[PDB]
Amino acid sequence: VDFKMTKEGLVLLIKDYQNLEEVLNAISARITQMGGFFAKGDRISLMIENHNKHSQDIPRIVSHLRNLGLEVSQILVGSTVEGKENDLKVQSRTTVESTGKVIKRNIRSGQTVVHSGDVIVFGNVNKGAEILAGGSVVVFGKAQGNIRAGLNEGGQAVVAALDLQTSLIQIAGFITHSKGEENVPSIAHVKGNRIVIEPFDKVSFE
Amino acid sequence: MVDFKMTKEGLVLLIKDYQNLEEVLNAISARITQMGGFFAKGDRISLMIENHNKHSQDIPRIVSHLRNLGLEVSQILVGKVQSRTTVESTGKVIKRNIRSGQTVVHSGDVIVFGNVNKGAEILAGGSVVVFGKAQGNIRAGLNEGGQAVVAALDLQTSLIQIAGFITHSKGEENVPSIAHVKGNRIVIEPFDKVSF
Repeated sequence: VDFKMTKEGLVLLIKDYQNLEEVLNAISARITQMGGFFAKGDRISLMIENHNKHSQDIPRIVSHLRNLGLEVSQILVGSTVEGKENDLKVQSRTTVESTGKVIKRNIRSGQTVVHSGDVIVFGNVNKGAEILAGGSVVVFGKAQGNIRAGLNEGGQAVVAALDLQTSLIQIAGFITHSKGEENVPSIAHVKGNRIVIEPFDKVSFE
Repeated sequence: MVDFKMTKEGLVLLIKDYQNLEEVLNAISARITQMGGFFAKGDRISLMIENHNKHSQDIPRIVSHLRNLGLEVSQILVGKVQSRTTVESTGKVIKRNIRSGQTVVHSGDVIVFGNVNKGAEILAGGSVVVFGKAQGNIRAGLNEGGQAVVAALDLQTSLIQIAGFITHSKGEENVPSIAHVKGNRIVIEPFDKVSF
């Protein structure tokens, strides 16, 4: 873990790791070393080596950063140059919205909501939108686009909406493209050993 | 001001009237200390607050302070004992119905994938979402404040409190509604026309 000043602005670089607990503590130690340099709303870009192996840790790293006063503006996929780590090779990026546990608006196409806890959206999640939540996700409206929950909580997390028309729903290590009935509040949860979707009135967890 | 007592109801933490919660929590911490190793981490106790109607919105923090100290509140006694309710010791996400005489107490948001029956109550430091029919009494924002919200698939509650505000009005039958603080009162509007 280390901060790099680049052409992309300030970037928190996290090298391939095995213990998330150490990364977070490294981030904290790294921040503390600056002696209160960051301002109330400062934004940073985030880059994790071997991202694919750590994608489910995104919500907790982004939240840990928020709990420290830093807003993650984008997630960068790429790597650093050998003898000039302040120069980045960005093969991909994704914007992150600055939101909290409760979102009182629509999550538009292109936007990505992140949170290590349960996310509650009082509005709709459009087709090109996405949610990465460590916990459960409830959209009090129409849910389209992708919703990935249980990224750090586990298979007990759930995904519900007043109209579960998602292109994809992930819950821990399970995925599915199935959708709920037209205008029928439904809940996507891990039952048996797959993600089952059933109306709110006929749900049966465990 | 604060003392434990063994009764036929089992261990009961008695909280005598107070003007400052911070003082109370400080007293519970000190009392816990006095009891020596009398208590085990799992230990469950009943809670009774004197002028209860005046400290209602403090339950989440008292219950939380006791929990963080190793004591689990199993029921809240009113009054010897006028009324009572079983505290549904659970998690942020409830996957069952909140039955009559049962009370859910949480410091943050509460999400119920079930219903909140008539004699049921929910004390939430944050927002409340009931993915089903909500009938009991829902008290939200007890910690976070006025920006907290209360929502249900069928908002037919006897009472709804949000921070210092209250209201007895309900939402249209079988219409996902949201109660929030707008203007300076609690407003209830369907999901498709909410304006925060």
